[PDB]
Amino acid sequence: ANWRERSDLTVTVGIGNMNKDQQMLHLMRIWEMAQAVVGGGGLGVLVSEQ
Amino acid sequence: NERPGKSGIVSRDVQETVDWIMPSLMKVFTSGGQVVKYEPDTAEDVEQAE
Amino acid sequence: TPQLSGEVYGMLDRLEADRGKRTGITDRTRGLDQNTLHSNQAAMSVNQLMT
Repeated sequence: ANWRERSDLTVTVGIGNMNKDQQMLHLMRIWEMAQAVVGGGGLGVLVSEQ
Repeated sequence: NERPGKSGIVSRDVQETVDWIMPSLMKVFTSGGQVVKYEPDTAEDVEQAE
Repeated sequence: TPQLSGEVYGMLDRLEADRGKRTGITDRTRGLDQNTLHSNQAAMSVNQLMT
């Protein structure tokens, strides 16, 4: 279906999860948050292996 | 502003510019496949968007 | 002889930076550390500032 609608907002400083922001944000903040969740935050209730 | 018997040096003010848009934006454009994201429907996303 | 302007010597730095700016902006177009240390956190400032 033509759908008449298309978006390209995931490329740049827009929504755009660009490599620099993804690298820094993930590898620092989400790493710390995941270690905190695993350690004393919970394994079977919070963000789990799945 | 160039005449024989004197300096006729012209700066490459925009040569460097175009040689800066080439690599950075060429590589950001050719960064995996994040160029497109249809913002898919909730009912079906794998069959039509990705 | 007539006195030079006290910054012609530093004018080479700008042209050096420029023709590095063309393709080889890296300092000396080479990498060397003798006393400074590189710290690995996540691909060590990932992939050396993304190549």
